[PDB]
Amino acid sequence: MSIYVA
Amino acid sequence: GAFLDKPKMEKHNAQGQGNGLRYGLSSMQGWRVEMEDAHTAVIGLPSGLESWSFFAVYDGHAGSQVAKYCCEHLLDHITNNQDFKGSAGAPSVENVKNGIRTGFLEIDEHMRVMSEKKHGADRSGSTAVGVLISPQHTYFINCGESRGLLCRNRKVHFFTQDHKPSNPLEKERIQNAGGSVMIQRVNGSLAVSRALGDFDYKCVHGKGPTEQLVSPEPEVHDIERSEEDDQFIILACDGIWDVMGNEELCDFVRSRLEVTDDLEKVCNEVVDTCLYKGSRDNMSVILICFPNAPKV
Ligand SMILES: [Ca+2]
Ligand SMILES: [Ca+2]
Ligand SMILES: [Ca+2]
Ligand SMILES: [Ca+2]
Repeated sequence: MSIYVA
Repeated sequence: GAFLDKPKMEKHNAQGQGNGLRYGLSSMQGWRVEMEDAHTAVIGLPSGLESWSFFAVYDGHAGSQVAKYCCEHLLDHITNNQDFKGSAGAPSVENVKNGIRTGFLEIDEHMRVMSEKKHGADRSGSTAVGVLISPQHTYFINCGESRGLLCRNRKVHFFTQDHKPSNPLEKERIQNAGGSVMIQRVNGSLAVSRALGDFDYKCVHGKGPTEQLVSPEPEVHDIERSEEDDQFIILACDGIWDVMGNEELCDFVRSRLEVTDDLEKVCNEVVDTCLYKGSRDNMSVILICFPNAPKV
């Protein structure tokens, strides 16, 4: 996602 | 946490008409814990631009403040600056394109001052995709990874270029600014390369505003209108495009516009389809139909 990587 | 255990499927819809156009839109939170999208839909702008319309989708991240501010003021910043006006009669194509660029940089600068004095944990940002429509031209505006698409003569006629950190021009700016693209993200964190806000990515000394790690500069593409062949425009965030292709979505909407003239419904169908395909993100879609769009 934009900041969440997983 | 990024996701809920059960998706929030409630849809917000809006629609309107004027200047020969009709629009519908749908917004849904889905599997995300927060809803950070915002949108702008206006038919008829002020001070002599009554025949003009503007539509936009804002995909916020790290909060919804920048997105919300953009949805409330981006249009004003675009039309009120000297570049957009170009002191004469009506703005030329060049005036509009320069005015849009100035609008983005100015609202960004303005937002920077306000996020400075009233300091806080609101380090949000927002991408933007939209279209400014005049009697003679459709101006596609892109800043980020949402995407706009135009269907003309039953075909995909144009669609914006997503701004990805790994695209050559982006990676170049990022590296010139002393950053790097790691695991497809700017400095390994933000998966966005162009956006308003994200001021922590805009403090590079010796670099202008369009040379920072994240850029607020939009890409503007003017398209002369075709009264006969222009059918519709779809604006949507990557929550939609991550799971549906240009040709696929275009064909889907063109097909649905033969069954119904309810644009909110068609937008709801797009959103639900993407949700059922597995999209776990917020989703916002605006559908603007021209006089010669597929008819029911
Ligand atoms: Ca978002
Ligand atoms: Ca994506
Ligand atoms: Ca998104
Ligand atoms: Ca309705």
